[PDB]
Amino acid sequence: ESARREVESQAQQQLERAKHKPVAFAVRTNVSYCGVLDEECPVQGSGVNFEAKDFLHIKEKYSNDWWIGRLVKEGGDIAFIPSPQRLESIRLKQEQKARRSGNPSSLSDIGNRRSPPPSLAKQKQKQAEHVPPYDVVPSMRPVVLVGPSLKGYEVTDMMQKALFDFLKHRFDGRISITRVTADLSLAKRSVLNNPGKRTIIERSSARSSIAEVQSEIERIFELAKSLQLVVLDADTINHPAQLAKTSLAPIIVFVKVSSPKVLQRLIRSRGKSQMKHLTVQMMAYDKLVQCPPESFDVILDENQLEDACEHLAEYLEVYWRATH
Amino acid sequence: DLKGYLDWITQAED
Repeated sequence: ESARREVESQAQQQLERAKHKPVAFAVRTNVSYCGVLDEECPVQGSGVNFEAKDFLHIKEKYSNDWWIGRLVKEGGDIAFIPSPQRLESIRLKQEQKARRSGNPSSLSDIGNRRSPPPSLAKQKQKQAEHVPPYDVVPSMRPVVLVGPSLKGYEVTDMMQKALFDFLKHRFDGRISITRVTADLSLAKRSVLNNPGKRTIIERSSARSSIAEVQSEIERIFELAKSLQLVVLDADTINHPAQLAKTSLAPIIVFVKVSSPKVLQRLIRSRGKSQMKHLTVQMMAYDKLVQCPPESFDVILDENQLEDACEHLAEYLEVYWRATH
Repeated sequence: DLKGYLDWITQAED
């Protein structure tokens, strides 16, 4: 059959034609699969071996079955990533190799109860949660700083503003800094079809701040579409788990202190105003440090300003370089 | 530890 060879050649030519075009968007993969093993790929032998919690950069459109993407890792070449429909099809194919999928067990009972598979055995049911196989995530993961005390208070304010100023000075002309006054912890996606479309209905949620939260969500999305690095100065995040399940899922940068005694002496050197909230700051620091480090993306145990600043510097540099 | 943190909260914004 010359048709398969001809379509392979056409797809390849389109690949090197669009290799140097701007990227459209990006998504995240929450399932582990290999794009080289499947026989439905337009190009065979050039699949991507992505795993759970992986990111790809989609530039153009191919069909309702496959897309063209790029590996976020440094040196990643071109690859094909299946469409959400194709991913659902391969997920269904994953569990069809078993003896049974529905209710009728194969415990030495064959020929008596045929039990044809009902709708409960298919994907039509199980719609209570329906976690999407592909999520519309921002192209770049935003940079946020967490700890070691509450946001909006002195100790965290200085200890994060120093690093923000360092990043602004070192990345001049290629980075943008913005502050998100509105809340960001309620970045949900499957609450309702349209919660509070108009603000004049005077409903319970019409007069609330959900509209501002959503508007800031699309603002962050379109800002990340620009491919320019942007850090967040929002002072409404205080725990990795608050925004870990949301769509944004920012890069959590955790700064830590060896013992609470050092922090106690630090606030002891500030004044009585921070001494008043010393108790709540210690409580929040203890709660934040009880969390295992793997929840946070990067860790900063360095005592000195330089080591931490330059460390986040090469981390951001390699994140920028690997993306391109 | 305090030596690297006392200046951290001093020359950053204060």
